[PDB]
Amino acid sequence: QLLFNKTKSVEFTFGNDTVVIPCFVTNMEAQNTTEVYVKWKFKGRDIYTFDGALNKSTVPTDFSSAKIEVSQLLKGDASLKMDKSDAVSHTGNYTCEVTELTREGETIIELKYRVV
Amino acid sequence: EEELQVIQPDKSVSVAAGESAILHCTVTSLIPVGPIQWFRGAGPARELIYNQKEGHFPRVTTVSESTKRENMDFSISISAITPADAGTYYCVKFRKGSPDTEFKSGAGTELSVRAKP
Ligand SMILES: *[C@@H]1O[C@H](CO)[C@@H](O)[C@H](O)[C@H]1NC(C)=O
Ligand SMILES: *[C@@H]1O[C@H](CO)[C@@H](O)[C@H](O)[C@H]1NC(C)=O
Repeated sequence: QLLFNKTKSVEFTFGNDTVVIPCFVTNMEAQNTTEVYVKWKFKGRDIYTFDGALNKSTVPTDFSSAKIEVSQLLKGDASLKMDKSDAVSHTGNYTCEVTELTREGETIIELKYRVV
Repeated sequence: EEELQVIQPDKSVSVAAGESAILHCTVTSLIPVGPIQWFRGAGPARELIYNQKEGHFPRVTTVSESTKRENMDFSISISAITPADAGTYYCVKFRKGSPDTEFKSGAGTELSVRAKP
C-alpha cells in the first residue's frame, strides 16, 4: 500500500480564510503526476478528485472551492484546501485516498470547527 | 507495453480447517492506474476479501512486500480457515474513476477445506 503521516483531526476558526485538511503519503515513488489519482470523500460522496492521466480536477457544486496543489503531489502532499464558507457547512470525517500506479491507500481526518 | 495479464497460477488450493491459505496472484503491468482487489465469486453479490487499505481486513494479510512501487505480487494469506471460507477467489484489476471500474480479472483459485490435515 501507500503509507500516510496521519492526523486525527484539524481545527479551524474564522481566523482561517482558507481551510487545509492535511494528507501526506510517506512512501510516494511517483516519476510523474500522470501515475497518481486522488479522491477526497465526505459522507460517502466523492467531493474532490484529481485524475493525473487526464490532468483534470472534478468537484460537486456544493464543494466548488475545494482543490489540491498538484505541484506538491510528487512530494506526497495531497492536502485539500477549501474556502471557510464551504468548510463550516461540511464539518466531519474526510477520507483522503491516493493511488500511484497499482499501489493504493487512504487515511481519515475529522475537520472540526472551534468557536472563539 | 504488453496488454496486461492478471495471473493466478493455482486453479485450486486445498487446506485443513485452522491452517492458512496462500492465494497467489501476479500482474505483468502496473498500468493503467488503479488498485488490485480480491473477491470471493464473481457477479453482482460477490464478496470483497482484500484490498491494500489499512485495517479493513483483519483475517487477510499481504504475502508480498506490496508497499514498494516495483511490487507486481498481490498474493494474500487467509488465517484460521473454516469450511465457510470455501469457494472461488478472484484477483481483479480496477481503473480509477467515480466510481472505480473493473479492468481485468484472473481465472480464479478454488479453495477447498479438509476437516483433518
Ligand atoms: C487555521 O490557522 C492556523 C494559524 O492561525 C493554523 O495553525 C491551522 O492549522 C489552520 N487550520 C486549518 C484547518 O487550516
Ligand atoms: C469521525 O470518526 C471517529 C472515529 O470513527 C468517530 O469517533 C467520530 O464520531 C466521527 N465524527 C463524526 C462527525 O461523525
